[PDB]
Amino acid sequence: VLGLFFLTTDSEGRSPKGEGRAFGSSAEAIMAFDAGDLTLQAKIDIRFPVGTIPPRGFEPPAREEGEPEWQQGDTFTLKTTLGRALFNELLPEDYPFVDYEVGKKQLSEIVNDLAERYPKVIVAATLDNLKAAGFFWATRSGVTVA
Amino acid sequence: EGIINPPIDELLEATDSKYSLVIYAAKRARQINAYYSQLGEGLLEYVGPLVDTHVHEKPLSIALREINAGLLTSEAI
Amino acid sequence: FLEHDDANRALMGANMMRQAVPLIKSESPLVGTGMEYRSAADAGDVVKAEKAGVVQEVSADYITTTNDDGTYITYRLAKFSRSNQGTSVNQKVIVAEGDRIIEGQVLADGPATENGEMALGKNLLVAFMPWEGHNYEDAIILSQRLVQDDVLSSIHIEEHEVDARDTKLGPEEITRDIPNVSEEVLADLDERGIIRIGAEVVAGDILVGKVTPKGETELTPEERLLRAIFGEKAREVRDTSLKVPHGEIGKVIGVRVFDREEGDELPPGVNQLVRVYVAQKRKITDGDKLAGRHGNKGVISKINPIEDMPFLEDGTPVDIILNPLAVPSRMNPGQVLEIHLGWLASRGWDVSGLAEEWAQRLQVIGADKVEPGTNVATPVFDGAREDELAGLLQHTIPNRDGERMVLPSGKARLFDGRSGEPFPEPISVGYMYIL
Amino acid sequence: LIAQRPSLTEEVVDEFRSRFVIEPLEPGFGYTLGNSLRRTLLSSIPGAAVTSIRIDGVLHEFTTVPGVKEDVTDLILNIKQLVVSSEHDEPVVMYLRKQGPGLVTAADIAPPAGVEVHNPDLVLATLNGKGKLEMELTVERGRGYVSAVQNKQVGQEIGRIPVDSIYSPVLKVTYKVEATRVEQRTDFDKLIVDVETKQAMRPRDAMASAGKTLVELFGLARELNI
Amino acid sequence: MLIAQRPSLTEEVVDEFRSRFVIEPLEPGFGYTLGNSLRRTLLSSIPGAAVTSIRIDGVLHEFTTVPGVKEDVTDLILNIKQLVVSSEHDEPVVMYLRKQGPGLVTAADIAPPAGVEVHNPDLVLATLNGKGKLEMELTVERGRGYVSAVQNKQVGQEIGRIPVDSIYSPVLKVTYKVEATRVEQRTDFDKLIVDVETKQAMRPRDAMASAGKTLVELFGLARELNIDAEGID
Repeated sequence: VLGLFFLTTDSEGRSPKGEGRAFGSSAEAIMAFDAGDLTLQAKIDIRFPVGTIPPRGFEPPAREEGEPEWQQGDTFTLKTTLGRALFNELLPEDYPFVDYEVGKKQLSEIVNDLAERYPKVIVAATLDNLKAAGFFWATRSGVTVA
Repeated sequence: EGIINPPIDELLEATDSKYSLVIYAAKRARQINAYYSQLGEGLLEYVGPLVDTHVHEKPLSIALREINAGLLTSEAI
Repeated sequence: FLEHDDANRALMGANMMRQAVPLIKSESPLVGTGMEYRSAADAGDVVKAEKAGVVQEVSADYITTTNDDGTYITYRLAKFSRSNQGTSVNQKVIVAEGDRIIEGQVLADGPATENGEMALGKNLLVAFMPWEGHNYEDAIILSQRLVQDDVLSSIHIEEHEVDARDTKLGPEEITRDIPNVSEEVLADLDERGIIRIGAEVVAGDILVGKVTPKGETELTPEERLLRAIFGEKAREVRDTSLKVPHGEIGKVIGVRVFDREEGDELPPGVNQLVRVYVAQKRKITDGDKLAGRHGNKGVISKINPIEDMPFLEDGTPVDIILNPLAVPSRMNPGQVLEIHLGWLASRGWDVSGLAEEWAQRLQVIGADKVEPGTNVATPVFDGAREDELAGLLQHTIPNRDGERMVLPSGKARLFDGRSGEPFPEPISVGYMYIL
Repeated sequence: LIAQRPSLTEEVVDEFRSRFVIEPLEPGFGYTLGNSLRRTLLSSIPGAAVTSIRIDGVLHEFTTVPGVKEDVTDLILNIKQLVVSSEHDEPVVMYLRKQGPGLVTAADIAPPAGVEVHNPDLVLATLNGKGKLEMELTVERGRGYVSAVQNKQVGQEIGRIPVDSIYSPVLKVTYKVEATRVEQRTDFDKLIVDVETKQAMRPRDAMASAGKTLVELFGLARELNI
Repeated sequence: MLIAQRPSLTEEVVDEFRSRFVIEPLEPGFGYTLGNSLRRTLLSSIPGAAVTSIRIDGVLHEFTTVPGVKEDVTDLILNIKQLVVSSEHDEPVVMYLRKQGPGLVTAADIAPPAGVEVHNPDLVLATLNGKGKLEMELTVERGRGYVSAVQNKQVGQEIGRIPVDSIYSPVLKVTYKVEATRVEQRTDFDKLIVDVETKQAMRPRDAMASAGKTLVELFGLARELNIDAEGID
């Protein structure tokens, strides 16, 4: 949970270098993060391929066009952090995007909703993915005592 | 290749209850287990694995595979 | 740093320190109270001189001393004798050939001792971080170096005996001619049916061969037919030999026999009694419980290779990873102070003419110029003030290339062993006394 | 856009430590390259180390040899850190014999032809005037660490006692990266790897063997494709 | 001394661009070395080509709006950087795009110059309302790895020109996971599974072949120190 909280956090967690830029895909953003120009805690505009369900609050808003559009099930840009993108792509593709810090209470909330609305096998797979990512990013979190 | 390999939801909706599924899959597992240990009598009443089976297998795994396939039916006396 | 620990964790640490087992090689704490010497000497395990003389013969079995008066006294050192709990009590030797002795001086250590100082464990370089979930919920990760270098290894001697008692039917006989057995099982046995000294054993191995006098045997029909087909004669004598209990391993080190007919006295009935010492060098492994002084205990969950350890800037791997989540919730920040002071003790420091308050306190105390590796004493309620630790960390001796590895904050750059890239931020490192 | 191939240069800082620099590496490459090199350098390097010994009048490592203040277990500990180089792929036997009072040392050990001990200054034990030490040592060759449990293969010879052995002759390895002077946005980094090794072998052939292992692995990976 | 079981790279295809690569039982502790070195080299060392700047007619760098197109400039930047280009000129090369009238302007309708090929003509770049008016020229330059956008004073030379991030690496990502396998009663064997995601231009197995050759050369540079033998096969 410490790692998941680290993965989705707002700014001020570090010097938000490379903030205020839009990345064509999550993968390109990961490339930028690896290069070191971007940091995990920084607001950026990230595209999402088709099939990525958007945030629950993103359903009313949408892109601007003179023709009908259905952003509930197609591409859409979003101002978020790469960490939130990673957290969501741990969750199944059908799950609505989560754009808020997870901590411990909200993690229990999403886990409960998964257990309610999804089959047991998908719940177990999501729990294992969350466990692996949490351990990885808790190691990378660098919490210490001195 | 695991205990979770046959998911529980399909079996549950097939049998409509959970304890009923346990007892009915257990009965089928006992039947296939006693079939595999016939060692020659060849009783007509006994029926072997309907689905394909490995060289070494657990009777309960094959029973649950049969339940998931749906070709097996139950009827309370 | 007891004052910095909570009462509950101090209680747990005090209870835990009474279980640390002696190891193959004992090392005194780098940071500790000044009082371990008194506890060790007043404890009876150490063998100290009763006269002020000169050593004349130093050896592993015994040490001889000659007081100026003329009396000669030789101290016999116990060597690998089972304790009450089943641990070795090996006693080392410190004094050289021609050195002078004063009354009460320590001539030989005991279990968990070094140079007369208590030593319940070894001190490991520790870094605080979660690490891939192996150190989850206070589980511990440690290098394969500890397994490789026998840093944390202890002997454990077991003692099991059998008695050739006399029963109503007849006398039980301890002999190599065990009945209904193969020829290879009784391969390492001695002439009278006792396992030789130095013969590695495993579960089921025969230690001493004993046979029941007889019994009313009514052969079953199947047994009768099988014996007749094979022409083997089932005999009234029945095997009752001693076998190593299941799940055991160890090299036999000694065997003792007491015979009734000999001058030795025994309880009524027992004609002969045999005891065998089986000793094994248990190395640290997964599952074995480990703990520190401040109530922080955990089972070893994984032993990664030396390379998988997150190493420091100079290439020194950290011998143990401990979960940071424990110290804030456990309210025992004393272990962090201990880790920092252990790092400061490992790498000496030089303070002279600094004109700082902490510098003045050290200068009048006398702990100003300290060479690398020398232990440091922080009494229980008069320890080193945090100002002292900070100022010393500013002035640690440059270990290599004229640079200090630990930043003023007490944390250092840790490179991931596996993936390779540096960790994003510094990590708190230092030496902790682990048991 | 610019194409530049990696180049390695060597420098000696001590008789058994050296620094090796690779300047034209791509950005974010130095740390990974150095870590892979260090991992292969530490874990696997051919080497030799004592895998068993035999003491006359001693049937197990727990007992003591009369005349030496250090029990047999401490002698195992002292032998375990003895550094050797063995050119024979098969096991080789050494003999250590010492009478009278003095300091038994690695220099005293009898080296057979082709097997050499490289730390003669190390002291193994101390003998009295009445003491007598007589030891046979078995030297094998391998890589990594093998515990004494798998080094036991003779049961009838109760005298023989196996010892866990450490084969790798490299002590510690550390790497660093920097920024090159070439003017570009990529900012190619200069990996510098410092390696220090025991007296068994020079660092140069140590990293030669490491590179041999790595190139074999990556060549397998490439060749099995396409 | 010889490794008990020799590894052997094997392939598992789930899509024409997505692929999975497994290494059989490997020596203990060698999984992470190979896995991370392969990930980094595959993501970075391979060369390629991608856009480096874009120029839109009648637009200033501060003027983020473009007349005649419903879509905005930032999404246009995203779409152009998404596009994949295969170039070999080894120097900056400009590519033009002129279109009018309402409709949809796609990579198919782009006209590439000689020696530069756009592999994906299906991508839609802009949507036009009323008169399209769209005129645009974009520079392409071969490169290596990944470079973030920087200012080359092209904005000063021409106000319309602006920088953009580039993806020189033919591959999109590599996610390697290492697990344990049991061989000859022993569990001290590591299986490496590399999941390479690549764009349509390059087949992933060729990309790993190139990465493996680059790594082999880079580490065989170490052979120059001395000739030595290690147990293998």
